[PDB]
Amino acid sequence: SQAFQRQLTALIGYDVTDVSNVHDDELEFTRRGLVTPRMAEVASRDPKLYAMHPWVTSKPLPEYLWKKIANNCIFIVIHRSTTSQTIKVSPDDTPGAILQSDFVLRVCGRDEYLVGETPIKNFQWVRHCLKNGEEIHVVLDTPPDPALDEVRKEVSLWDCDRKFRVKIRGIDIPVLDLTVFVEANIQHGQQVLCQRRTSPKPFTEEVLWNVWLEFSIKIKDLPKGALLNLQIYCKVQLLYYVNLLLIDHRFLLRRGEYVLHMWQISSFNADKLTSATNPDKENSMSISILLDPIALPKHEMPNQLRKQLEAIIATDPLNPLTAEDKELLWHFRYESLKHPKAYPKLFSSVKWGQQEIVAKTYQLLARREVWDQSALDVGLTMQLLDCNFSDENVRAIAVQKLESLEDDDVLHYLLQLVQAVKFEPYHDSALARFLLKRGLRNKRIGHFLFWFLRSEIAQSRHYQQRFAVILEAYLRGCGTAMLHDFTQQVQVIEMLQKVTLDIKSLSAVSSQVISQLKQKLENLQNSQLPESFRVPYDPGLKAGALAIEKCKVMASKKKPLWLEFKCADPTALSNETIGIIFKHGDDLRQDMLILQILRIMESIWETESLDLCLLPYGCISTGDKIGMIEIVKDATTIAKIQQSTVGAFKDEVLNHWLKEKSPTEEKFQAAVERFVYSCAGYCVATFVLGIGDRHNDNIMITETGNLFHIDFGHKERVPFVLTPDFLFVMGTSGKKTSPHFQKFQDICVKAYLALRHHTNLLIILFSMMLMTGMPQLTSKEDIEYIRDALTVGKNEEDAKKYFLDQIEVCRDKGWTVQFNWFL
Ligand SMILES: C[C@H](Nc1ncnc(N)c1C#N)c1nc2ccc(F)cc2n1-c1cccc(S(C)(=O)=O)c1
Repeated sequence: SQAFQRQLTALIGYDVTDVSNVHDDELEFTRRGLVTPRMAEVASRDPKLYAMHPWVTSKPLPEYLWKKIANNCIFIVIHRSTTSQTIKVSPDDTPGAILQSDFVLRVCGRDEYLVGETPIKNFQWVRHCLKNGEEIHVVLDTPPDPALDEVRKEVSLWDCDRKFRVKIRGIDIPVLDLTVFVEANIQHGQQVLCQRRTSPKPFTEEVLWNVWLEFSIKIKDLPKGALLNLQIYCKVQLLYYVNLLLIDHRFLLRRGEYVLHMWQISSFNADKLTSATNPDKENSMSISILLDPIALPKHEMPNQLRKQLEAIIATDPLNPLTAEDKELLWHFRYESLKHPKAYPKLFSSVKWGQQEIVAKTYQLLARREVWDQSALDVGLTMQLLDCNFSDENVRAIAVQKLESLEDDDVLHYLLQLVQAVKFEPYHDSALARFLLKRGLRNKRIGHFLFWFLRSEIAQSRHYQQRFAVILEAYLRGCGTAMLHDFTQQVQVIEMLQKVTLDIKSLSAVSSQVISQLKQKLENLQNSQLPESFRVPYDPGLKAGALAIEKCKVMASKKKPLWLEFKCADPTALSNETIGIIFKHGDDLRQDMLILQILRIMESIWETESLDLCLLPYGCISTGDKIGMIEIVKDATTIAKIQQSTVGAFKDEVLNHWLKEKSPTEEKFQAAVERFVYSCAGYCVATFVLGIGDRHNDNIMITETGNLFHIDFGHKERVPFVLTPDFLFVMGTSGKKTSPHFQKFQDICVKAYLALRHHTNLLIILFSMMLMTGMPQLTSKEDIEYIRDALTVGKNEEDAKKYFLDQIEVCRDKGWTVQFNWFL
């Protein structure tokens, strides 16, 4: 009975049933509350399509992938057992229309199927074969049994004019001179509604006050999701913070005694918002407070002015609203309501500390015919789920829009939707439930949901309880088959993690350890490494037996395991191993975010028939400074190409490294073409994200020319890497204009203005990136970089003049920054 809950725990990596670190029942309330959305989505999903999870897209096929087809014909090799016939098919042919031309077509080597009522041009696997120029090897197979996916069954607030007040009894710490004072903030979003300090006392390991801080706000004017934020300052400096939701999950005003264990500091940072209290009771500072059945209820213009308003609606998400701007938006409430783009600013004009105002806000929300009718803008939808909005109804209108996204687009934004849960005031939310049901409706979304949630639970004390509850809610309806898969995957990576860590210690980069490594690996082949497991970063591929011959450790400072496995699938029509790098040392939650932004940029370019052959490899964080990376085959760093032929830099090297790895001049030109696309993409992307000034041992190239940056987890400068050896391949010497170098420039400018057609989307994604995954780089100035980088305000023409100049700044500096590193 209860051994299943213990199964869920080791799967989750946290004990959801625990109550050692709560001061109310919100987490347990959210467990009981999430049962409905689960049972709905479980009961409504097609068990057969759920079992085969056909990964399909409704987008148009781009112009570049069109001209790779031979007129309404595609070859599709079907396999029986030994023999295999090869059919002509029309892009618009359904999987059924190919079958006649029950059983089901499965892709060879993978747990991936081609089924359902969409044309074969709308399966991603077929767009993957078309992109790389490969042949669609399917295999007539029996459908997988839906039995296998079975699930194991289971006084009014507005009548109170009293000013709100909180008694600060004191703070205690078991171990620490200066003086110290508590600051108590009533908050809503990042907005501070009302502030009150204590008098400064001496900072001993206990400090009492017994003081009532009376706030100017009234109990009736407190809005749901209002945080009492408590902060300890000691010329001042913030040392410890904690929060407490003044209005609870039942809409009740929060009463009584609280001893809250606080978080230390090492600033817009998503950790500063959490309702969680420090679980480390022994080392942590605590504060002691007192609050004293009060429940919350629930319910044309001048020409010049129109222009001023439209000018405000037209500005970027990061452009600050003045009081003048706000008062304008609010007064012309119903004109602002006509423009979906105004909504973020409009709701940033609301005075949330004033009952009557919020009342009118909810009135205005009831008349949102234009919003509901508008075309989904993820950019706009994202802004309403960020840290500037803590109102359920505002945030629910955002989650409304997300409902319309096809599964393929959920996948695109899943990581950042998951991180958006860090900005929710309450454990139960539209957003959490949206993630929950979309995860249970689709095994691919659910797979990655599981890892994304698990990444955070494993290493964020600030949010591991919330995500833990949401994860359990997923696990209790995913199906017995997936529970078994996750259990496998967790077991496998726990083994491999141990091996990785133990081996890191054994050096201060010797090759005598190589045998000690291959020892542990060989001696883990039998117990308890299973004979198959899903690759967590690509749930298509199952991996079976190791290849202990090929497994190595790097001449490095962090000794990552280069591992390779055999594919457990016999129908796999290839000899390629599945490669995985296990690394400790870097925090890969930053690499996940950057890589996901990269895939987002690709799909953007897809809307403008552009392709820049980015290589955003799989990467999954799994624990404290530890995770896996997909191995990109046939690849090497730009530094090693220099260190082999020089040991100290030279221009030529790259080109005859390419040419030597190109078998026929035929292909070699396909490589240098690939290099111009790849190079431009990574220059565009890295300038925008402000991670372009990289040290060439962090940039890689395949044997087919594809360039790609790596290790994103990390004087005079350079906006991106466009070194002479890159230029050499293009065919330009100091100052020239090669046929390819102009094409590079051409692509860069096309791609750069292409990103700018989604400024808002990128701004919001980038802001969220910094706030939820990168604790160090979180200030207005840090965030506003991407405004500058995207040259907000500037016209397309000036923007091209801006980017091309940047290219020149790199040209101007050649090898400087690269060399300057060695010092
Ligand atoms: C730096 C490179 N990174 C990647 N390599 C392949 N695929 C990737 N996705 C990455 C990344 N990121 C790398 N990481 C390694 C970890 C262990 C190991 F034994 C080797 C590793 N390499 C690597 C790969 C090729 C060549 C070299 S080398 C000979 O040191 O220049 C190192």
